[PDB]
Parts: sequence; C-alpha cells; structure tokens
Amino acid sequence: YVKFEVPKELAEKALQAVEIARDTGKIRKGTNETTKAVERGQAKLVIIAEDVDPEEIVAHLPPLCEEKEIPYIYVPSKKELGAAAGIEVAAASVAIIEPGKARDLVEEIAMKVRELMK
Repeated sequence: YVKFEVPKELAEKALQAVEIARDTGKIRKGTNETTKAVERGQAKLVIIAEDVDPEEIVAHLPPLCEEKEIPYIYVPSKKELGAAAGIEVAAASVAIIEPGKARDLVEEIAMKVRELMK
C-alpha cells in the first residue's frame, strides 16, 4: 500500500508534526478515527506507517485520501508513529485535525508530498 518513496528527512518531519499537533492541537489515533476524519474532510494530514500487518488494516487509506484529496504521507515505523502520537505502543495511522503550532510544518509536508506524487 506504499505508493511513493518518502525521504527519511520528510518522514522525520511528519513525526515532528504529529508530536507538535499532539501537544498543541488535535490528532486522531488509530485507523477508525483516521478514516472517519478523512471521509469528513477534517484531516489536514494523514500519517500512515509502512509496516502494518495485516496490510488490509490501512490499505484503504491511500486511495481514500486521494479520493478525498487529503494530504497523506508514510513513516517507516508504526512503533515510532505511536510514540509521536503519545502512546507507548504502535499506531497504524494518525490524522492531524488541528496542526496547532505545526501549521506551517504540515503545509511544507503537504507541499513536498504533492511533488512526490508528481
């Protein structure tokens, strides 16, 4: 379900955005609230771990985000995504609803992702 190669640098910035939005804004953890946020257009950025297994758990997110035109990016570790999201365990996906202080960072990420997709 990984549709493009994310530079290590950009992935770290996405984890930074999640950390910041976590402390200063509003984020959703887990595929259920992430999916719902995308469908309702509430998500400003969706972060998806590349190591989810079964894949079916998050496989629907890339196509859904494209269908709804919501920015999305992959991070290599669900463990680190969960950590950035504030939990000690893995998080398959996260949705940033309110960037908080990460408003600009999210926009930079969305812009760079737009290019990766061409």
